[PDB]
Amino acid sequence: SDPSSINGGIVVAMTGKDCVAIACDLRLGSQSLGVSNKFEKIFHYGHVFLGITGLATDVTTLNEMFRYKTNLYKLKEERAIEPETFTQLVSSSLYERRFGPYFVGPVVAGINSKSGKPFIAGFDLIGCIDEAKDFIVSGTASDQLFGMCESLYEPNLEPEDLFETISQALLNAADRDALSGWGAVVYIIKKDEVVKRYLKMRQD
Amino acid sequence: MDIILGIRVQDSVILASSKAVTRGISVLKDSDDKTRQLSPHTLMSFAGEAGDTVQFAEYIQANIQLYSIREDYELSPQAVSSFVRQELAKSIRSRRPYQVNVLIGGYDKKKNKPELYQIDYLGTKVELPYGAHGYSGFYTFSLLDHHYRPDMTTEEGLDLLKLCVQELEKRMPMDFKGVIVKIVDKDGIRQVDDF
Amino acid sequence: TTTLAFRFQGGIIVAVDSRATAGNWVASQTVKKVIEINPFLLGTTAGGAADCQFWETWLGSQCRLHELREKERISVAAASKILSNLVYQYKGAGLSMGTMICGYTRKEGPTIYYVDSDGTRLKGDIFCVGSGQTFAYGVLDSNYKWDLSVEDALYLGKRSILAAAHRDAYSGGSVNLYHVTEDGWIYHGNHDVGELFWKVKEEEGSFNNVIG
Amino acid sequence: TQQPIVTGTSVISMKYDNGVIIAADNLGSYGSLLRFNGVERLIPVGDNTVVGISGDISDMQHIERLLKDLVTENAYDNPLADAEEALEPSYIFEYLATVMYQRRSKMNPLWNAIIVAGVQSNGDQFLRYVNLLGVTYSSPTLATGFGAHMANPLLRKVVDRESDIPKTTVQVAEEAIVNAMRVLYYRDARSSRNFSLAIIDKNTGLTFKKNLQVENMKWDFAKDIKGYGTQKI
Amino acid sequence: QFNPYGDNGGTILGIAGEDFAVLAGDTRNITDYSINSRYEPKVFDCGDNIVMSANGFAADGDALVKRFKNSVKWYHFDHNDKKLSINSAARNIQHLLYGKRFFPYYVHTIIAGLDEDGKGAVYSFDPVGSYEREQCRAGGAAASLIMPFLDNQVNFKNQYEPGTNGKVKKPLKYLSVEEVIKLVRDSFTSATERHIQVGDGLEILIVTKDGVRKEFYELKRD
Amino acid sequence: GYDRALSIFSPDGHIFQVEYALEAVKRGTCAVGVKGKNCVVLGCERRSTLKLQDTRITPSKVSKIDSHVVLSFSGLNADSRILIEKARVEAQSHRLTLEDPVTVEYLTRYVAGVQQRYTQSGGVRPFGVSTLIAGFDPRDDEPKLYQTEPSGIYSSWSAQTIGRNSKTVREFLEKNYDRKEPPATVEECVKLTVRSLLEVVQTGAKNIEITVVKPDSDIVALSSEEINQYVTQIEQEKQE
Amino acid sequence: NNYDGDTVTFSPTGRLFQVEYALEAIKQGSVTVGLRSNTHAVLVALKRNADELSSYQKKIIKCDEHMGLSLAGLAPDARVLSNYLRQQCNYSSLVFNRKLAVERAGHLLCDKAQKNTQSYGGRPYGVGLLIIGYDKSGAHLLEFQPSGNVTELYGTAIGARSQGAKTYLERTLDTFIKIDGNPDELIKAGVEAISQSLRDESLTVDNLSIAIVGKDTPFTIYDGEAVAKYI
Amino acid sequence: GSRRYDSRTTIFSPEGRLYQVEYALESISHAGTAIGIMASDGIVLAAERKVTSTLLEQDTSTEKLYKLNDKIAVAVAGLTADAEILINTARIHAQNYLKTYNEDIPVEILVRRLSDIKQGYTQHGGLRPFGVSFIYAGYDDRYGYQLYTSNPSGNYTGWKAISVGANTSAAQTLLQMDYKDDMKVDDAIELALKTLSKTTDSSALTYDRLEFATIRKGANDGEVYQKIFKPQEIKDILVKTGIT
Amino acid sequence: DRGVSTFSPEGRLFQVEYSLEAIKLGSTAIGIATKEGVVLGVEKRATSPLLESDSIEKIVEIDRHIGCAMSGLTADARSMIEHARTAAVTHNLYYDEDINVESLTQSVCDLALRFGELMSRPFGVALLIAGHDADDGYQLFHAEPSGTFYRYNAKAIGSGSEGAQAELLNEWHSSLTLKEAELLVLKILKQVMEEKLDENNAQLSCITKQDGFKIYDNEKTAELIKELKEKEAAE
Ligand SMILES: [Mg+2]
Repeated sequence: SDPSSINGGIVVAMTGKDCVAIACDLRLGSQSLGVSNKFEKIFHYGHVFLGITGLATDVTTLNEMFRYKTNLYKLKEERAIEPETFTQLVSSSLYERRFGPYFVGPVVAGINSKSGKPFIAGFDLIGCIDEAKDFIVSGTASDQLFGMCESLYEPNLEPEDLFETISQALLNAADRDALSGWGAVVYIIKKDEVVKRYLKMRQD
Repeated sequence: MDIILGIRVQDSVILASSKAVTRGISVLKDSDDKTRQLSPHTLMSFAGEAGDTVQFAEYIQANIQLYSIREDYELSPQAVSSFVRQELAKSIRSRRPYQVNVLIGGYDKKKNKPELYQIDYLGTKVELPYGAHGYSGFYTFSLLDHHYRPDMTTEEGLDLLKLCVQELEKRMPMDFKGVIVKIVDKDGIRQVDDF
Repeated sequence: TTTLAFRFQGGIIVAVDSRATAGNWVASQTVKKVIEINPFLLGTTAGGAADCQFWETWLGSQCRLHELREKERISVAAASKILSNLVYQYKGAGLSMGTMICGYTRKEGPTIYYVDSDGTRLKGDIFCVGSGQTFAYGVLDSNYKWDLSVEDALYLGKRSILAAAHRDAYSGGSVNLYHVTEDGWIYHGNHDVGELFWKVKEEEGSFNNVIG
Repeated sequence: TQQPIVTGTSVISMKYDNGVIIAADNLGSYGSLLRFNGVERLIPVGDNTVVGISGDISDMQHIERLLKDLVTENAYDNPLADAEEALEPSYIFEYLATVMYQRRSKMNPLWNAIIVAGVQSNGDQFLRYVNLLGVTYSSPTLATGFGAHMANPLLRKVVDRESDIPKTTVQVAEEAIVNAMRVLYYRDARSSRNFSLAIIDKNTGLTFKKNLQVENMKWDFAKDIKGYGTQKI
Repeated sequence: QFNPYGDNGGTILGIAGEDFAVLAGDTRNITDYSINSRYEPKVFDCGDNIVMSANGFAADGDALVKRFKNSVKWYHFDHNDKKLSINSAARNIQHLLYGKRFFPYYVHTIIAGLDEDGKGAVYSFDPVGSYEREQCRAGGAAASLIMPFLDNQVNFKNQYEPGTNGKVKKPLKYLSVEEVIKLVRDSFTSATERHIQVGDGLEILIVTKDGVRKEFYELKRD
Repeated sequence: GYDRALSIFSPDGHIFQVEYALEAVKRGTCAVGVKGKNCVVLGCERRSTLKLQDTRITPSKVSKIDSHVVLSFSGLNADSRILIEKARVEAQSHRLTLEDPVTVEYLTRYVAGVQQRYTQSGGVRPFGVSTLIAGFDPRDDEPKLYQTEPSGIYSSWSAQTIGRNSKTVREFLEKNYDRKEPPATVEECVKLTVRSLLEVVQTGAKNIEITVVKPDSDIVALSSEEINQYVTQIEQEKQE
Repeated sequence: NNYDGDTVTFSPTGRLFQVEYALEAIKQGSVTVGLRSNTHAVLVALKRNADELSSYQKKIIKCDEHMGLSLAGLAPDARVLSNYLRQQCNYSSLVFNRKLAVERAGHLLCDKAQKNTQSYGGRPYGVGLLIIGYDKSGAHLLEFQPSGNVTELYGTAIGARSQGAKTYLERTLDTFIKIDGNPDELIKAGVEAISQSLRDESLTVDNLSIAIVGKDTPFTIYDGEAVAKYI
Repeated sequence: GSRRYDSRTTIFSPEGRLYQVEYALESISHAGTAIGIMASDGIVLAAERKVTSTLLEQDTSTEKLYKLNDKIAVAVAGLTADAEILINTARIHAQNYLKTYNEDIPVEILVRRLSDIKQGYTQHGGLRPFGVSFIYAGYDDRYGYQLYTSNPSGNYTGWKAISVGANTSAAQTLLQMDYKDDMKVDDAIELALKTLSKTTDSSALTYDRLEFATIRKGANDGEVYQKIFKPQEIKDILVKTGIT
Repeated sequence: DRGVSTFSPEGRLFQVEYSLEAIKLGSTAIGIATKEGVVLGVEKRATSPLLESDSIEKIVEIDRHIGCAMSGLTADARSMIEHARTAAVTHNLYYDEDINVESLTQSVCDLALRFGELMSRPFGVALLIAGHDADDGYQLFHAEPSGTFYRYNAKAIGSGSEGAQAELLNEWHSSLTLKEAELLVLKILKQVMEEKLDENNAQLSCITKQDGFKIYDNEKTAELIKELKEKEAAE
């Protein structure tokens, strides 16, 4: 019934020293029924990464929409969109459906190509921006993620340390949520290299 | 309607769909084909609310056939599935949404690969080795999880499909009057007339 | 209501009851539930009486415009689909319709399409619609063969309505018979259920439970 | 769809030998609050028609303006506006009846019950009813709301059928109307003592009486009534 | 909440003879337990030798009759003063009624007259426009009290010929206009006794080749 | 919106905009249609003023409306695409509602109706296009060939040509085409079609396109070499 | 000349040529006569045929039970204007239970024709109408021009050679106005009036068209052998 | 009324020509020359900027070569402002197609769409046509490398080598002379620049008067790269080919 | 330029008058009304011998009791026929009866003047509408683009109209049989046609109360042509 918890899933994003990390589970379901273990919720447009939890049809629709919009942006601006600018675009796009919204919990992550500054941001379904320094959480196990992140997180972590922190935050949160899990992916993002890692976890 | 199954094997896609049409208290038909050929190498089965199912399927069919004539070219299963998803995603926020779930089984002639796509009425698309809609998966997925292999032959796929149908016939309360089975491969679409 | 129609060697038999009720009150016993769309096409009325009358009469007008434009008899497939596409536009508005569009053409042969206010359109050999449909189905299923004669097929349709008319409280009055051939439909009379029941009981030996 | 706020109660009327009488009290209630005591609910149109209105007062004021506007419009390019082409009661009623039924059909009614009383060109008595549903009917006596339940029975004792109309004089008819207004004051909790009465006669024309009061009331017997059963003191 | 519908009571009766037709109706108009009018005409001459009544909610009834009378007038304008036949009038009324399929005229309509062969005709409509030619039809409040009586006394239902004992039915002999009017009057007298909404007066419109004639009769006023 | 009446009558009863649309057809490359006993052949001219062309991707002159019907044209190329699109949509719409593909006559009548509409609608000019529509009705083995023109009139033809120098090739067809015995085989029909174009074309190299349509959705376009063999055989017989 | 390309253009002398050209179409049309007394009003119309095989074009149109007109000029324009009158008569009856006054009917026709003379794109009506009727102020006769000018008259005539009939009525004014309670004699005067506009041709049985309305007489048209009485 | 002032942009001449299309083509003939050459391993787009100034900021300037998507580019000849209206519409169509089918738009479909828009302005609306001729250079996995052209009439055609704008008659003859089917990109680059150098109305062909681009499969493995040449890179290729 | 709905100084609509000139250029169509039926006949006028003449459809059915023949810009007639057929069928739906021939004709003629700056110009085609109803029997109407329609006992339209009408003037009488009318149409068509009249370049049709509207076979028409030749050679 509740659109934001039919399909399930989670996204978490964290900042580190000269790096950001964004991660998600791989589950898609129809309430109790597990349907897919390969449903990735993180996308990227140039160097800007976007995670989207919530109603899966809207996740897909919004990804296609932001690919559309960032492609036209690039053609006209003659440059790739930045995380700060893209965050405003996501917010604008969600609020234009104020009284008929996409049932999603987007999470932006990336490094500004000019300043080199790590950036993360979160949104409610209606476009309100949460620009936290430390971490952003989203999905059906967001409470669990808030608990994991609040205790596990410390500032200025190195890329390979940050990987361990965000991975453990995601995994243990998903294991306390029926509608999350079935695999996980973690992106470690630096100014000019990005590493993608699939995690091994329990498949129930 | 009720039960629609799909399984992608080595070199083909197999779609099984129930024959029953029940309108309330009586079973009006026991030989209904819940599928439409979108293009020579792409088949779409469907299940959902009465009227909407066939109206939607035929609307998609007409659009793909129109594209085929205009460009003198067959769209890839992936392209067809994306078109279908968008129509359903458009539909869900309409005045009166199409209440239709579909499976799209196609053979990509460019990549020489079979492909099975599962799309529900919300526009939720997933590419799968095997799929179902409604309660069908609840009975069959445990068997498919166990026996399925990506290098299965068409004959092995049909045997695994028979086991799934047998489990449905045993544990489902509703009599779905058996299934029509169709195979989609490099040579096109054909029906298994004995099942 | 009880309406049926089935395909056979000699074409199509259409049979309907004649009762109309508003709750328990029997409004009429002389209602026409076969709409004569044109001399070649027939339609049955179940559910909403006005909806069936109006739109199947309208269907006849569309079929006439078709054959004027195309200089050719409209197919049963095309005729039925005009009606189903129409009611599908109104879906949700509250139309109530359950009908069999019956016809016999060269290219198709004898054809029956069940059309529904939910938008359902089904081709088939035997159909029964109405509150007494289950009773009619029993007599049909057990006695139906493709190689029935026109005489026996007419009786089977008559006897099946009688079965429903007896048991179903909202069916009765009289039985209307039609036989659809390639050259057009042929009306086979109005048969009062009251008189028909006793006639059938005696001659057939059925309904032993009932005292006559 | 609305709900009525400020309301007017019964309008009562009857035919007599040479014309019609119509009456209605001067109260504009606000639920159980007797808010406005100087509300005129009989609105004359020309010298041959009086429209009596009950129910929602804001809608009454709207209808009052439509009738005022109707008289203006009729006078446009009409040399016989005060003669052969003057507004008849039948024209005024049919117009209102059209509006009422149209408004109910748009699910936005004028929340009223209306009685149009008048005398036609040929001297015929006109008396017809219309309400928020667009329902219309005519009768020798007509009354709205509580009047229908209490006034009609009394007025029907004077004019019980069509043949009693020529036998009924203006003095007898007015007497019956005035008595009915007293009975309504006794028994209708949303009525007032002050009322207006209008007579439309084919000979003497329109006579409009304002500031009338219910008089000759019986209350003395109340002193003897004590308790609710057993109490003696 | 605003309820756009109401019940004005009343009962109507249409009977088709061999070369004539009658459409009768009581003249009482009511709401709930009150009488609005003891004489409010309900059956109307619509021209072209057609009589009509739309019983139920009087506002919709008056609206429909008004619109049909209007349809007769414009039929004359558009088609060289051609006479509107009873069957053509019936089909026209179906479209008027079905035009408001999703906000119906809350009435049960009956028309009467003569067909194109000069025989008596009555047509009966449901609120949304389904219709049928009938020999005998009562409508409105006391319809359930009148129709069984008419089945018995007009169509001779359940009546058999003495001596045969159920083997030979009573023959369906034709009724005269005088004979029909007796059954109409007795139907309404009986309905008046047992139905509270029926009474005051009975107005009958008789249609023949010579034209439309009216007859009025008193009913009990309690 | 723009509502200007462009197509109007002149004192002599002519609609010049429709007549000037025919002049655009006269300028267009020649197109020819010939129906045999069990086939129809559509021949088309390709002007050799344009070389360095990419013949793979360049819009072909003959277009499939459905799997069983084809449309060729003479006149404005851009205009033809609008008629082809509308026809293709109507073909699918017909299949969807009537559950049967269009007859060749029906498809012709539709295209001709569109062309007519543009001759008495405000703010629009007529199509500068005449079409040859050919094919076989569903479950029918009788060949069909129709012609349309800017005014909106259409008619059936045993053989017909349109475009530049169509007067000459019509002259040829009128003396060479026998109604009592049409081209019995595919070879005979194609040969007569190529022969008729050779009266006008110039060189028989890449200037002639041939498309053969047979019953039951059997449509095929001949290649350069296949056509060149007809061109060779025709002239060798002519040297006598 | 330069100011007759459309109806929106005044000439230097203040003329509207398109309206004047529309007026010219009436003069080309066949003659029709209108006249009235205090009890009745009569229309008489000379119908025109294309040839001997053809029918005679109908000239008289009924608008209501108490009103109708005769036309001269473009017949389709009369059909539009008469249809508009039918609706306005009908609106008055349905809404106000009131028969539309003949004078008010003229005001409505004037205003409808006027809008076509002041706006770009349209054209004036190419027809003249003679409206007769009987209302609450007795018998009436109107003359409509597509310029917009409507005129209440005792008698008149419009169409080709209409001046002859119009002069006759101007002489007979004092006689025919007094023909009260005698429809046949009033029609006779109308038939004698329209006869003054005839040349070469005479009034035959399928040529003549007469209509009448009065105190106890609904608007009725007489054609064929019904008018042989008056020939 | 208004009719008096209407030019009637969408009418036939007595000869059967569209006045405004013909006059728009005359306009385009005065525009800077643009050349497209298709090779087996890529496509070349070369174009001449019209009588420039020394104070024009060249490195940020773009009047001839535009990007429609990652696979398709166009060379413009005519009114730049008109071209940009159409270019943005084309960019949107490509994205609509990508969103619908999840596949990059085939070149011809995009070309047909833009060409149909141009056609509409010649048949209805009463507006002037777009005074623009495009050369479309693009790639898809069906037909591979493709060159097209469209003009104000809405008519489009496919080419191996083609020119638009000024001196197309002279340019097309030179291309027809030196073009071969087995030609490569580096050879096509040389042909394009040599053709412009001979057909130009300027005294000499220099880097500041040129825009240049290549669509190559010369991208790391099975994929396509668009290269819009920078002012310094155009200067280098002019020296390499031996024109300056 | 000038308005489409402009009046000339004589009081005529330019565009309507100009459309009448286009109709004069059209092929001949003739109608003759009798008490046994109404006959409609047309000149096909094929522009070439390769044009299959049976595909030329200038006589058309509107309803079972109403037929129609055309002359002029025949493409313009298609929407008029469509409207007529719709009007005939729609009236049957509303009134459960056949529609009067005059009422049908009036419905078609209402379209005529719906042009301005609605369609951009008048129709360039005239119609002979023939039919039967119970009220006025067998009828023949001539519907013009002016919006005017005249009833006729007999009428010819097209290029040979004034010559044919003069011939119809002499030949028509009120006691004509159907067979006599058939030959009379064929006689007058043969007179005004450029090419020699045969069953392939001319077409006959009729409307009777019993059988309704019927287009004649080429075999049936051929016999009537042969019957005509012999009776003309008979004196
Ligand atoms: Mg689990």
